[PDB]
Amino acid sequence: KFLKPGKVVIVTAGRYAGHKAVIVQNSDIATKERPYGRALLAGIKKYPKKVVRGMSKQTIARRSQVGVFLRVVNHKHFLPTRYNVDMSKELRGKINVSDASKRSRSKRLVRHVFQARYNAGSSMWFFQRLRF
Amino acid sequence: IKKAMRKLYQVKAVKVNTLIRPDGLKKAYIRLSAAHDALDTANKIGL
Amino acid sequence: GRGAALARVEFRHPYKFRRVKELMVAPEGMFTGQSVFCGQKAPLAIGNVLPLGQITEGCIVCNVEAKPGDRGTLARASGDYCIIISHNHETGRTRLKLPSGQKKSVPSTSRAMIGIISGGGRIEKPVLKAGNSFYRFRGKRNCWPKVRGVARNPVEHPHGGGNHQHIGHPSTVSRHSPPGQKVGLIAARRTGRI
Amino acid sequence: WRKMKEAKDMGRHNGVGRREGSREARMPSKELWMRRLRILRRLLRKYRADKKIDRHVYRDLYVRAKGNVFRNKRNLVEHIHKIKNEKKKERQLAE
Amino acid sequence: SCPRVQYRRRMHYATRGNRMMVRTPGNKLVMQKRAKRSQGIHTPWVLGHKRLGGTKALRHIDARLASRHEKSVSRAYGGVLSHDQVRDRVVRAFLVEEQRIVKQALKE
Amino acid sequence: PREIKTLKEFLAICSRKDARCVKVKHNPSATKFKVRCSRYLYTLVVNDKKKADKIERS
Amino acid sequence: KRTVKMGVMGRYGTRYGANPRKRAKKLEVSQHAKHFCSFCGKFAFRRKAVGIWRCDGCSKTVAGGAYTLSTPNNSTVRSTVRRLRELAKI
RNA sequence: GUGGUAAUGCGAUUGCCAGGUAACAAAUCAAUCCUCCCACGGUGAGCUUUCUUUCACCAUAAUCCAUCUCCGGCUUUGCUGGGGCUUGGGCCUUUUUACUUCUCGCGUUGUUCGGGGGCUCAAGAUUGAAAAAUGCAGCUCUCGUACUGUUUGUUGUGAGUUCUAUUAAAGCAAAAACCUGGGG
RNA sequence: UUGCCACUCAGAACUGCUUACGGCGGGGAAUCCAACUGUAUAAUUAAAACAUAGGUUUGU
RNA sequence: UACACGAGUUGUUCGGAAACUGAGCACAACGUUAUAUCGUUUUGUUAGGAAAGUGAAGGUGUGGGCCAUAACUGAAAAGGGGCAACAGAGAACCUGGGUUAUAUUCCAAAAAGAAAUUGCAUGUGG
Ligand SMILES: [Mg+2]
Ligand SMILES: [Mg+2]
Ligand SMILES: [Mg+2]
Ligand SMILES: [Mg+2]
Ligand SMILES: [Mg+2]
Ligand SMILES: [Mg+2]
Ligand SMILES: [Mg+2]
Ligand SMILES: [Mg+2]
Repeated sequence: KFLKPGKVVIVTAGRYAGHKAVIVQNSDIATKERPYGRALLAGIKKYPKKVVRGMSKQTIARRSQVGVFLRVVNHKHFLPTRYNVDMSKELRGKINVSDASKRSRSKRLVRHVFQARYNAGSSMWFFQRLRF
Repeated sequence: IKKAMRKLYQVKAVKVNTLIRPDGLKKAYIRLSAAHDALDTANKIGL
Repeated sequence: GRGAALARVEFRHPYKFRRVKELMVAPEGMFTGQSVFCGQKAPLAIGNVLPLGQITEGCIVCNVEAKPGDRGTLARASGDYCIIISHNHETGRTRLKLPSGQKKSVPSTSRAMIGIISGGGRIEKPVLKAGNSFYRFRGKRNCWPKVRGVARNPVEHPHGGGNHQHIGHPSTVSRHSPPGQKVGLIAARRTGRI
Repeated sequence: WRKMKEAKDMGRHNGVGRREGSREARMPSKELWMRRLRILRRLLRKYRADKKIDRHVYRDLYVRAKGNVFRNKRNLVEHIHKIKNEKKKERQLAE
Repeated sequence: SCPRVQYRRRMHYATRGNRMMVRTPGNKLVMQKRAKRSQGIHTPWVLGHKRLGGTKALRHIDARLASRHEKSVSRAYGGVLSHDQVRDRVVRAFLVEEQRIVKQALKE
Repeated sequence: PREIKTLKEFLAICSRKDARCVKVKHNPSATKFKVRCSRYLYTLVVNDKKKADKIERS
Repeated sequence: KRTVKMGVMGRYGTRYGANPRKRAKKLEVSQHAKHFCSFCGKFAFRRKAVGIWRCDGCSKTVAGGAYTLSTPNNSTVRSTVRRLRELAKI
């Protein structure tokens, strides 16, 4: 209703304190390792720096990357917003599981998506920097 | 004073403590690197 | 050495990239984090510095400035303020009433805060002791205590002297009198208790 | 000195004519309250572990530690015994 | 045998800077300076002057050489701002651009 | 001064190039290995017959 | 009920006369009195300096009033502003 | 650069801007410190017609290392994490307080937060290194010669730490260097 | 539920000084002057003088 | 503590300066003055044109570029310098001991030891 998967938020109150990040899997109540609302989400540690439009070269690749983290952040540490990314909560929202040995390869696909979805014109907002 | 020692008395100097005495004259104590015996220079320098 | 609170207001430097910091006298009510506007099209909330000929008439303005640019002179001690009386848009000059009754005319492009200067009602709490007057002037200049010139010797003051402490000649001295003589009631035009 | 220090811990202390400073200067007034009030609080925090209700039978009385109505640690414990009983007697006569 | 002591250094004044009294392994009781323990890293005085957590109160010498992660958390505005003054600064950095681009653009 | 909590790292940092001296120590309840590097002295205190072993060669 | 007639001014005793003590007592009792902050809601303003009031519970410093929070001519000024804003806009 | 829902952890850099430290009058109050006392136990010398034990000594520097294991598991081959010392703080997470409750401090007050775990913070202890060959010192004997002891607990007062009350028409310096961050 | 680490006060008798280091306000009644703490004629004047708070005035 | 002779003061770390600012000072400039040794002068000077800190193309050993120092330019950058604190700020060292008199100053190699620290260097870690 508010925290649907595929909806972008701002990861308040953490190492990534002002970053924009999309929910890919929310939760309600876990037993002992998450008494809190458990919206797993992937988001940006490395924003693609502004396209210089000058020396259009591999430096445009070295300065348009998207580094991605996956964390199951409590709900009182988000800030939901109006937007979405529609990053396949039913197609990609399940091949990105969080168990060990997955955060190795599962992380590199939601990264592998932001690679192309920024190189293509989709949001042009989610990939800015929240200036504060 | 170290350079001068080595240039005058071909011995090494480690610690050169100085002091301007109450005569306007600057004394100098000079450790001789423990490898040049001092008692073999005062006998050479003729002290 | 001042009864009025000084509010540190920061603005952005319009030209460089800094944040220039401005020290202003604080109109009463102005609190930390109020987002003060000081320009032409500024709103007229209690603390803004919208221009004087653009403030509505009959309003209440402190920290008004006489010349257009001198950065605030008039109505600037604690609790003091001016009331705008008249605008003369043909002349372009506003007549505001200074916090002394003496109402003057200033140009309608001067700036002025909106409100009363902070620290109002300072002068009503009596001092009750010479020591609270000591600490008042130790932030202010060095004029305390005031020895009465009639208690001085007739070398150091025109009043001093005599076997009795009396002012020998009338205290009201001329406007034109030389300095060192212009002591007492200077050019007193109305004298004594009313 | 230890002849007096031996004869001044169990008895034979100063007397009406040995005192030379006011009692609030010999045995301070502000510290016979202080300690005697640490004790009435070091005892009521002891009695939030497993003792009586500790919400309105602690702070109904936490301000009576600082109201000079209990004049000793012992003087405190009968007052909570006078109330703990009808705190379990009113809980007994209930039908 | 109750020895008294000296100000060992050349300053023999009891300013809040010296504040020196320790027993010695030679039992030659003699007194040494302290460091003036500085208050630690704080938020700005304007923003509720408070000590920052995760930061130390190192002096000019300890601070000039110790690692950088002894004086700043890994957030944004870490070591200048506390989590209180970050989380409120991120919603105000976003609830404003939200109330802007809907209300600065309502003119078709 | 640091106290090497190792038999490998010690025998590494003890067999280094500085090695101003290695003062063999005997004290009650232990046996202590003072290597004197140029800027520290690294100790390895031990409670075992391993003292006399690494004493002959080190 | 200590000090039945002259209160805060008990600091002085016989000195300074009755009416200067009484005129200064009205203003000494208010600068130490906590005031209300239309911000936090609860009474929290102390008087960290003349014409300066701070609210620990609110963490914000209002300026104004030497021995009270709002001089009762600012009480009129504060309205005339919006009086001459709102009615002078609508 | 990478981890913990989060407090925040960890790893090896050159110009602007923004902060911070430097940087703060005195108070009252609780542990280290040191001083002194007492109970200790140990050493030396004193008193002795008597009467008895009096007095002395018993020390641990800067700078460091890590909280030993309670426990996983009482050491299989030892994991899931090598966390812990406490009391003052500031917070974090998770469940609550509205019948006025409650949390307070010696004290003028906090909530509109109440418990369970965590994250740090500065005092401060602790083991370990320094560090005992040092040092104080007695000794069995004869500057040589050796070794036998290398002890902490209690109180009280104090200086700083603790809590940026009170007089304030008194509100109780500034700056470099340094530090962190935003942009890089 | 009676175990171990506190010198403060209170009372009792007992006895003996009505004789006991040191340190430690004489008090009351008034009149006058200045309200007060304060300052001040270093080397004869500490006051009732100055200051002072308060009150008023004048200029601006 | 006289007279005579002889000696005696040891520092990477202590104090000071190099290197902070305060009350304040006032060189310059500028003004004024017959005249200055006068006045202004950091809450920032001056009718007022008050400065290499960086980044660079090109130059250079050599199989025309691998790579490297350097020259001499000159990138924005407002607010001239400069003093003034042996109690403010700041400040990298602690014990043990062997002078007739110095020691947080001296001790030499089982440094009597143990540290911290600045500069430049070689090199193991990426
Ligand atoms: Mg005359
Ligand atoms: Mg005359
Ligand atoms: Mg501070
Ligand atoms: Mg400060
Ligand atoms: Mg105590
Ligand atoms: Mg500064
Ligand atoms: Mg002589
Ligand atoms: Mg001149």
